[PDB]
Amino acid sequence: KRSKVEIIKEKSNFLRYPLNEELVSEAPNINESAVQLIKFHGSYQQTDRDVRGQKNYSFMLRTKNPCGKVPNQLYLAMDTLADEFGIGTLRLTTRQTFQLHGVLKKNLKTVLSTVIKNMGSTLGACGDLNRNVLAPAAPYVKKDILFAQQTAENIAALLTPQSGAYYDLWVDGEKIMSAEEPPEVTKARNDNSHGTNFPDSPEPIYGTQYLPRKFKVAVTAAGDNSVDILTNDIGVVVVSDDAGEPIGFNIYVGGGMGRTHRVETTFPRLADPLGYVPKEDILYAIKAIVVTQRENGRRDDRKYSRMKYMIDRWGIDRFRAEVEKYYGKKFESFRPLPEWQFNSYLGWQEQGDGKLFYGVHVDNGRVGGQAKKTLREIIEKYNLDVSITPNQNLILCGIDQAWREPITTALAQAGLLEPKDVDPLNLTAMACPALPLCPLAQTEAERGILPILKRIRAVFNKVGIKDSESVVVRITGCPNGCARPYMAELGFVGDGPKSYQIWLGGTPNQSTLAESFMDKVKLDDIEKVLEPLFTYWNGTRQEGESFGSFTNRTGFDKLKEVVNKWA
Amino acid sequence: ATYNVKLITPEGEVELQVPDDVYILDQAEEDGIDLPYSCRAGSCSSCAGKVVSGSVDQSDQSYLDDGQIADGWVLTCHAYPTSDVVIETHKEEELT
Ligand code: SRM
Ligand code: SF4
Ligand code: FES
Ligand SMILES: [Mg+2]
Repeated sequence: KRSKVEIIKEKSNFLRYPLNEELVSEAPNINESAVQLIKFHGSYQQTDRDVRGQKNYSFMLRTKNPCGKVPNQLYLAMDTLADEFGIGTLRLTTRQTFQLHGVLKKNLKTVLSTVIKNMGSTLGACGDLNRNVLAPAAPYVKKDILFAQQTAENIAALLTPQSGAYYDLWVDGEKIMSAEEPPEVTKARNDNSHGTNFPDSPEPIYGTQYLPRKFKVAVTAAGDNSVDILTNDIGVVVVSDDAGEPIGFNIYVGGGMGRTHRVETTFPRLADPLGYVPKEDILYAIKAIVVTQRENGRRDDRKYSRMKYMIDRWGIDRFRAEVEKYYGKKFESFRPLPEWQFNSYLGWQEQGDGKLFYGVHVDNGRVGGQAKKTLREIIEKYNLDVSITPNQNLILCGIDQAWREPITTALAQAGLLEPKDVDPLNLTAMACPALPLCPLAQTEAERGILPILKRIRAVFNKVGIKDSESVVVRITGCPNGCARPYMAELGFVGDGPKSYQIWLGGTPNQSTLAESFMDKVKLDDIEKVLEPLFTYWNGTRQEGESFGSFTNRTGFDKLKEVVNKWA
Repeated sequence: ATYNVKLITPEGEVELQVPDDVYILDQAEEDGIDLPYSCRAGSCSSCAGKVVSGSVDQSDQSYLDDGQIADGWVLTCHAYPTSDVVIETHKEEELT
């Protein structure tokens, strides 16, 4: 048995057909095969679910931006495009990319070619392909941060589709000028020393069938868990020498959030420590891992296709041994690492080269209205490059000291506040878009989170919890987990028209996996759960103990009893 | 408008009253009636039923093609009653 998508892939001539013919039909939508194919080119057909008894089709595009880095030229194009062809907003994402919603089919080619021609790409932003590769968003010049970022860029390059359907469709097979890929990447991509490649294929790594499902990699330096490393298919951590010189990488494998309500055979998972490789080996080890998934990940049932399942089934030792056959050597022992710390990168900070950066807090990544206009004026006036963070925030990079005051002023006039002036609950909150354009949403997330945050702060006040205190709150409209709610101290996961499943047990540094606490909590009822939990936390926590640590220490039995006993 | 919705389940006939702005699955569960589901976004066969009399608005759904809807199949998670309606539930296997 093979899923319908495997056949669509098989019969597409490397992602061209019938997308090619559907893109030029008079219909406002495209057919089912083309719907599936266009995801590979970084676009999703959507319909607006706020308008009922009538389908208004539109397309969302999603960029590829390894490390979240966005060149000034690309930022200006995306901003203009959102107003001219979209619905006036840009959406920063939990994988450091932009999404642009609301593009009519007739304008879709115009918009992707514009992106292509302004230093951007949407290739493999969706699809059964490697997704945006995460890295530390802060533009620090510190050696190992720089090295994390370069490594992420090489991995994205290594795993970029090579078939040419992309430029064929969107820029009519034009040559598009880009900076040359490091010889390291080309050489690793081409290596077939260990039977990893299809050397006669237009896709020497992906082959005809690409991967069984999406594949996600994050890269970081020891200690910095802004990337939420444990949720990824591969987590890669730079290991240095005492003098700060990178020597190698620790690798984790087999994380993922996706699950389905009532299908207990689906579940979120933390990535396991796999091993260590010397720095020159990294692209070889990464391919070895991707090829293991390519060759063994289930293609019969898409709910079980992620790499996390093959690792759950096989166990990490059998997984490692299989990967080593393609790497052609053995992993060294995983090297001890320091404790993880979450970093928002928000506020005014130093790059280390004399310039400043500023992290702009953006609720839910939604950039629109005056805030959008003000950010574009700043970014254009100062010719800034920018960086998108995995918490849906934006960093303004490369700022002269003398520009600090004028920028701070302009941002304040637009209501874009410095972290000291934002409720700490907002600073660490995320929600996925959900309704109205997500076809999978069961309830609101982005459009309901901010009244929920205010409700949580009201519970804190009522309990007598200080206003500098906080918990990580993440909300999704369905259990796919796009805002990583299974890592949250307090997750709400849509499970009915106005009800959420509550998850607890995540920690402030995203080092632990939350567990399902209660099902079908109605939106109206959330305080009946929260007030007793936060009363018990305030009354019994140890000094400075986070709500997530407290949760894991006290355990669900006592927590349900406190909640039960309130009602 | 609220309609009589008779559900033919492997266990019995249950009769419920559902508003024309409330998905059949959503109302059923709200009463205490256990029906199958997975995605609850009209994108699969989990909640599949058969319409045996009456009509529904299931235009939010996306899984079934036009032929299958013409044959009276329904995704109950994404279906609004538009009349009194009899539905045989737990028909995913039949489909499928
Ligand atoms: C925009 C974004 C959420 C956000 O607020 O930022 C997002 C939004 C969507 N996600 Fe996601 N996901 C986003 C990161 C995540 C993450 C987080 C991460 O990667 O760290 C996860 C959990 C990690 C994981 O994959 O397990 C995530 C798990 C999914 C899933 C479940 C995947 C699975 O294997 O089970 C789907 C559904 C699917 O692929 O079948 C999904 C699919 C979608 C779709 C495309 C719905 C669809 O399939 O048509 C989303 C569109 C909503 C809209 O209207 O714009 N999205 N998605 C984030 C986009 C990241 C990117 O640029 O690539
Ligand atoms: S978690 Fe579900 S509702 Fe939210 S964007 Fe992802 S697929 Fe849509
Ligand atoms: S539950 Fe997936 S279609 Fe209704
Ligand atoms: Mg944010």
